[PDB]
Amino acid sequence: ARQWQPDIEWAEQFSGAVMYPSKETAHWKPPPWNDVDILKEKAVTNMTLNFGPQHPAAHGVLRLVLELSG
Amino acid sequence: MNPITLAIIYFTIFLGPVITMSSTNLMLMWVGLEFSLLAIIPMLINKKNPRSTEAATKYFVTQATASMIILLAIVLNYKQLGTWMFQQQTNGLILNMTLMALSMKLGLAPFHFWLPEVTQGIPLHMGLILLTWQKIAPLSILIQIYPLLNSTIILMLAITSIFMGAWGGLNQTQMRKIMAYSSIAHMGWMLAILPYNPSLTLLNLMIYIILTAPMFMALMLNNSMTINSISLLWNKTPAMLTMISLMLLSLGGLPPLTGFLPKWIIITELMKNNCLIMATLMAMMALLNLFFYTRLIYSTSLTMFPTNNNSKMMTHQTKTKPNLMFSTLAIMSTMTLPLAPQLI
Amino acid sequence: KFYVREPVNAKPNWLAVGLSVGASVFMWIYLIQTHNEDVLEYKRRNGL
Amino acid sequence: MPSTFFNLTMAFSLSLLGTLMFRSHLMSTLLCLEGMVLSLFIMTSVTSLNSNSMSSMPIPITILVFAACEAAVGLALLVKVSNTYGTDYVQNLNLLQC
Amino acid sequence: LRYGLLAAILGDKTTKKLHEYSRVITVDGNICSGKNKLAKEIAQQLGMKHYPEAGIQYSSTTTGDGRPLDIEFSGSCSLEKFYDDPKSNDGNSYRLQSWLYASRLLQYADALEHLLSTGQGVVLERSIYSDFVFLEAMYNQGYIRKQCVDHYNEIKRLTLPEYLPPHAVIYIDVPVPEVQSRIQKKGDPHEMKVTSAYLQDIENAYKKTFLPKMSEMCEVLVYDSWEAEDPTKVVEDIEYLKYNKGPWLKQDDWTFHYLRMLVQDKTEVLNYTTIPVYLPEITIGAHQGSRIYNSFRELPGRKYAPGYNAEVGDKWIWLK
Amino acid sequence: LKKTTGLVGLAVCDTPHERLTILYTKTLDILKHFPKHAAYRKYTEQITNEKLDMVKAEPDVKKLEALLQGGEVEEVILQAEKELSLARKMLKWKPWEPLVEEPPANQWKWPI
Amino acid sequence: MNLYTVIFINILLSLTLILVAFWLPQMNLYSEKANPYECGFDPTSSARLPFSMKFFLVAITFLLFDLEIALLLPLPWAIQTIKTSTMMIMAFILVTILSLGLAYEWTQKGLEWTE
Repeated sequence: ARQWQPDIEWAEQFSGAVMYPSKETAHWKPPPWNDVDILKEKAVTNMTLNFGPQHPAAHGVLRLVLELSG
Repeated sequence: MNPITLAIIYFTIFLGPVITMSSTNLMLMWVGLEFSLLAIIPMLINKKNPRSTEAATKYFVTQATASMIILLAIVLNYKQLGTWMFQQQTNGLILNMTLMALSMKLGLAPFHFWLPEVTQGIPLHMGLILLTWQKIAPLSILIQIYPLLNSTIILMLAITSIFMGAWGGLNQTQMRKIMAYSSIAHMGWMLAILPYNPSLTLLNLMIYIILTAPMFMALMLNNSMTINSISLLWNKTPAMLTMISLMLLSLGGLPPLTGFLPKWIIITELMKNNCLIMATLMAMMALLNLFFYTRLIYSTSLTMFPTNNNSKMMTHQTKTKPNLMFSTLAIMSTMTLPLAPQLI
Repeated sequence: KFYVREPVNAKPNWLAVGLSVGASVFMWIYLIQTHNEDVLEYKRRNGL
Repeated sequence: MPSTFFNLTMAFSLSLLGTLMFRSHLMSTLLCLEGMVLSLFIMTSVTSLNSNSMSSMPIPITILVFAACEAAVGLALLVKVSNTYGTDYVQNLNLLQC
Repeated sequence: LRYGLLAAILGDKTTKKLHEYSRVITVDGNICSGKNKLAKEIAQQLGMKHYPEAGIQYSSTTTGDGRPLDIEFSGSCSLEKFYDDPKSNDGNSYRLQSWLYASRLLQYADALEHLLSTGQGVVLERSIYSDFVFLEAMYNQGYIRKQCVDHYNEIKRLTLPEYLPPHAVIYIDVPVPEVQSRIQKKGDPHEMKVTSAYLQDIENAYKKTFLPKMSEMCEVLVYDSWEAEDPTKVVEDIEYLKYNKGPWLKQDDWTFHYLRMLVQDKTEVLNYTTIPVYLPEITIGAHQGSRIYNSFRELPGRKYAPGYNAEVGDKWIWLK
Repeated sequence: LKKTTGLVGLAVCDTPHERLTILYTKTLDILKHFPKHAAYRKYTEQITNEKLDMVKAEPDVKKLEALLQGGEVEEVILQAEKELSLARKMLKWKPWEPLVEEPPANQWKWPI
Repeated sequence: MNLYTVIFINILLSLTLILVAFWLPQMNLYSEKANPYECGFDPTSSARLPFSMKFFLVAITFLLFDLEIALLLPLPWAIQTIKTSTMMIMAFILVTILSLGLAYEWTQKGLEWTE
């Protein structure tokens, strides 16, 4: 009674990362709309340096545990 | 980027291929190739996102390896013949190595897996530049040594490229990957004819560029980077639909459009040289391209996919992006078959 | 008067229209001149 | 001369094999690219010197110049890669599979 | 000369234009907190431009004739219907929220364009940075769905990061009973149906997510209603604010240029609002979409490009 | 205009009289919300009214600083802001209320 | 032969000193003596963790400047040319390009260190 036009079910065929799917690729996901990917935060670890007590610049009895980047 | 950096990098990108084409010395041609690689890398890594860095690293590794093998070919030729240009008596293995490495640079299958990822991980304008301009410098060198190339190896690369690109384009649902695989297929076609008549290779390269550039401009018009995204064209920008359809069909190769002339003339020459088996296989397998283009046409122009409410607001705004070159190149790439004799 | 925001193409770019029309007429004039000159040269070289 | 050139050819071939066969670290691959460059430089310089073709000895120095430029670009890419994925392991460089 | 790299090179440098009062100030608060009252006076005193809060018809008003358009063209969403029936099965709730977020995005782009072009600060009643409070209230009530929330969050993730945050954030704090009484006093029959639970969720969002997050990147100035009265006090506080701790400090000419280029092309601003995620509330459908689009392009002055509609009054088309 | 303030980190104020009037008037406004019997209200209002009167009287910055006896006008401004913030905190606390509890019998006895 | 001889003698002398040092003194080896040193208190992590470099940009710029020194070094022989105009012009161009590159990296806060 009216020209059939594509519906949500029809349009979701062309939504997967690959269209003709496979067992290998079933775990793939569509790429993000903008190229940015929500990546797990990188926990930036900074070196820990004693800097004493036995240090020429530590006045003899300081354990100034330093957290350094570079 | 600031104006100075833009000017310098774009000048280097323009210079590279110019140096390669205008240089006689093979090493200066290699210098042109190196210029192109180094200058393109930053433009690729402009967006500074993980995908951009991934693609840039892949491109750099692959291209650097290929360029080193090319330089080996040049150096061994120097040892053999005391000169800096391949001569008629250069060793077949040296020439085959040059052929391999230029194939890997260009993206021909089997040396093709790198290309689709690089095209997927980068913006559309850089996709255009990479899939068009960066192919000029490598093809020039081969055109300069077409008498010497091995038809067996070149036809293996051509047939494999056609088959792999045609098969690959079917599955992909990403526009950039689709363009990459179309590039691989058309590259198989360009290389198939190089041993026999290089002018047809140039013809096909120009047809491919005139067909591809406007497609990338059309995609950029709305950043439509997926089949679903392009499906909303009928609402976001309706007028462009006719060109998108006709240009896709032309790239497929349906006769009445320009995109036929490359395949037709290439088959003509190949059969003139008695390459019937290869020509028939290539012509057969160059139809899956038409299939996975017809699917895009179905999705965009011949049906109306479900649309989005917010597009109502888009309808209110005004847009100014379609340049004059889109119109000119689209018409020139779809309605120029009648003038074919002048092109060949 | 109607648009809340003045349209970008509100008025003709008279420099643009003049350049376009002048270039068009120049191309036509040069083309006809070259056609006549080339016909004359062809006849001269081929002895009419 | 001929044995030396054969040995240099084998050196370049081994470096290229190492380049094409990855092993977790990107900086190592860059180093293999360097090794190939060095072998080529030596081959070119040896050829020029043995031919007494002094007009060709600028070419090797240009080889070095452009190889250094490429290495610099590679190291910058490494900087970006580490600033993202925390290290330089190439396994994490697989986002574009889909 | 439309702003481009050439214009930037030959001049049109933003840092040159930025002055003392080239800032972005955004009022915030629960409904009927006096936001417009405070904002109009702030703008008039500090010499800045006032931006009325974005509504359903903001785009219709800003483009073309400027008269409000039929709801079919303007979003097919109704605040009146939202209040009369929150848990409607026609997706009115989330359609309203998404349309309003997109409108706020457009208004923010316009205000940023003005600020970067002429260096005149802008006063905004609410911002895309604060729009999520209403969505959180809706979800906390049984109005909208987790998938609608996911769609909204994804669109915000895609759009918000591109732009710069407001320079100063003013939150006019009014308690739930007080706002309820003010709503009763205003006496809009649909508005009166609002629930104190909904208002309380709005306040909880505003004080648990918004102000905490904003404090990292902008100067915050919390007030009560009695402080909000008398704009001169708020204006004075803003006048003597010392500005630091923000992304605005790392900008330069060639960052403002690219931000301005992004903002200047409105379609590029709204690009990600139309992502093809098929949410049943927002999926219009081909036939209705075509009907609406054809009618819109049949509306007077919307058939052709701005400067090209002759029925409207445009002239000299044959040389344009 | 002052070249600098001796104290490091304190920026010279271009509009000291207006800033001081703003701060003192605001604090006067805050103190109204306190109970009238609030000793804080009474004393702080006395102090603020005195300072505001001197601010209005003397226009010269140097002589106004001499009058205010706070040192640099920038420091005076800083102290005014501190007073405003403390007034808000006291409003929250309600210190005017009676003693919360009595000490144990001999908590403050010494020598023990 | 002479350069080889002198360098080999140097190598042998250094190695002999190392061997004397490692095989003469009385050795008492235990774990505390053999563990790393950090100012009296045991280490809190390995010394092989990443150690961010705040001068990476100038490192790569040092590569480039080393190659430009490479381009410059032939000058003592070049100056003997008969095309002095071209030689001098090209050297001036090269040095000017070096200077302009340095100026750009300076003005873009490149020689400064990340924090």
